[PDB]
Amino acid sequence: DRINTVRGPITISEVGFTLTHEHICGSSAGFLRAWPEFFGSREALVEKAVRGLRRARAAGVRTIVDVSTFDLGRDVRLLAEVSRAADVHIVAATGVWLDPPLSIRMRSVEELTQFFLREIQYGIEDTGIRAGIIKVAITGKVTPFQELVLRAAARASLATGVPVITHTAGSQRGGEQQAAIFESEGLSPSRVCIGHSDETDDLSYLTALAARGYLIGLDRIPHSAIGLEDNASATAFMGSRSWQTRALLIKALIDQGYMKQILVSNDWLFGISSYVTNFMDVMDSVNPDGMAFIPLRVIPFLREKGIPQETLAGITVTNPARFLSPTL
Amino acid sequence: DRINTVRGPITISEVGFTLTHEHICGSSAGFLRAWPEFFGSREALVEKAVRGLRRARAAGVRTIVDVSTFDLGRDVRLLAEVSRAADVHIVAATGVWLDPPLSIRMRSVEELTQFFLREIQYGIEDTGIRAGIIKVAITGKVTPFQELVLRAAARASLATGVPVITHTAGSQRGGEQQAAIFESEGLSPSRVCIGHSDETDDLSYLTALAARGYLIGLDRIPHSARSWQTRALLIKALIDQGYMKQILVSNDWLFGISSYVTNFMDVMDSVNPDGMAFIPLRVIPFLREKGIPQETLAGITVTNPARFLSPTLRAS
Ligand SMILES: [Cl-]
Ligand SMILES: [Cl-]
Ligand SMILES: [Gd+3]
Repeated sequence: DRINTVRGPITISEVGFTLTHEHICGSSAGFLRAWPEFFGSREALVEKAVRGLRRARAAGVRTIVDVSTFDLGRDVRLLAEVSRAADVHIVAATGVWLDPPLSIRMRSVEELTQFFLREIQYGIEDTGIRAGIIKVAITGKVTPFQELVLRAAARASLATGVPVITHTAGSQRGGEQQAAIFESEGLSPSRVCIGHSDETDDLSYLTALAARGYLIGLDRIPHSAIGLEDNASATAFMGSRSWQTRALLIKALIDQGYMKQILVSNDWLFGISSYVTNFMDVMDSVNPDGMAFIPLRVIPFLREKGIPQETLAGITVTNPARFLSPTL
Repeated sequence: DRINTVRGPITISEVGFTLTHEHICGSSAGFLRAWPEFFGSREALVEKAVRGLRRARAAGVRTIVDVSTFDLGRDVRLLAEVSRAADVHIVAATGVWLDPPLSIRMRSVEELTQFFLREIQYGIEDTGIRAGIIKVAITGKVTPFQELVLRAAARASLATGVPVITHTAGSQRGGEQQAAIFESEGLSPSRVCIGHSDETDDLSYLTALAARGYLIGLDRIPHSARSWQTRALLIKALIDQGYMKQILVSNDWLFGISSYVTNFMDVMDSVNPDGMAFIPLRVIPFLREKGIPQETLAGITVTNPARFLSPTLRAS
């Protein structure tokens, strides 16, 4: 019914303009607590995230989905502190990303299902903060362990109504292999977002998934290493396609009649330790607008290309609310 | 020169009989906090650890070294609670084991040095508990990343005087690889224990390391599950070569484990019900029956660990 946030449950009407694929910090389990000075200090990270989220709020953002899992270093007390000080809703996540420690990757599908249910139904750690989404990541061809994760995600979603968001690393696609596993578990496509789908220009691929009822996450819009060709780490992380090319996939799916299947986001963050040192400075140099990039740059761009305001409000308000509202 | 424990600094005279390579829990960073029910509950893990440490204390143990690193799920607040309840000193560790997350394995040698120094000089997380040892694990062939870890460990040891303990996973030898890297950095062998050394029968290899000044960690004795007596006889063999001062003995035990198959703890407990008391209850009497004097046993279990753990920036 209602949606669980790091400040507690909110009604669908309170969700508002939502960014569906974000993070406060991209890290590893326990790392922010063990080496906060990697980020300058915990206090500096909080300050930067609060300033950044307040800017996004000024630009109209009301809710973000922090898809950070246990193994991406999710620190729900950090999310709570930042959500409260920025006065922006944050939905927390369960699931498994691409760096599970042994205590996770040795677990069975039944064990993973119980872990996800604990975080959704009881709370994360000892905080009582409950997850409102399940995040899964796969590599190219689904590994045996990643199939266990996808199946446990489907089983937790069916038990709680909470949605699933995915992405594929190092491959421009992946959604068709994921969708096959999800449907083999009886999961409705309307509970699944195929994330980072703006990494490809394969419109046939995107349209076919949308036509099955999947949500299409065009959610890395500002990521572009154009101009940073001499930084190989930036190219591998952000790609060589312009943000306008990513944004025009939004227009293309609208033009095909699938406005209701689109979710949009920046895939931003305010600190990152899981990649090369000081990569946050590289991303900040490419997109000083941070999480405000979507409302400030992409929305007017799509308006200039003729998309009605009503259609954009449906994509940024109505679709995420339908997605996040628990449904089974 | 005092030794840092999870309850603060203690003097050498308080260290007593020490188990130099142990764990309370073998896990992953953040896992005990995120899924305590995997262990039944946090309270159940505490109660089991306290009973196990009280049993070891009644067999004479006064200090354990918990060599669990960040990536093995070290929870220093758990260690502190168990140490207080059982009245057994616990020395905590920094370093890197075999499962570093991206935030660790993307780091440079200079960054890893700073991380170890933070945990030794300032404290672990926000607790003020300082590490008293650096643990490094490697695999058969040292990987490029493992070499960075070994060099960072040497640099942190040289800056603080705390010792380093290492082992090689998947090869009965391998100490030569670490020794060459450590010496290239200027680290004294007297600051280094080559652990899991009871996993080889090649006594010539252990003797050659002992002759270079390394400490020999005969610390997986009950993991035979090869008999434990044959492993324990390596202790007598090294004594008879004249290297009693270079021997450290332990169990490499723990009271919960999540980093392998589910219920592996039950397998472990079935083969060694003595837990951490295996060394004092089985190995020490066995060596005494084989004619090792009391004074030599006390040297190995009291004098050697205190010499090893006492921060020493300059070797004799
Ligand atoms: Cl992610
Ligand atoms: Cl270890
Ligand atoms: Gd061990």
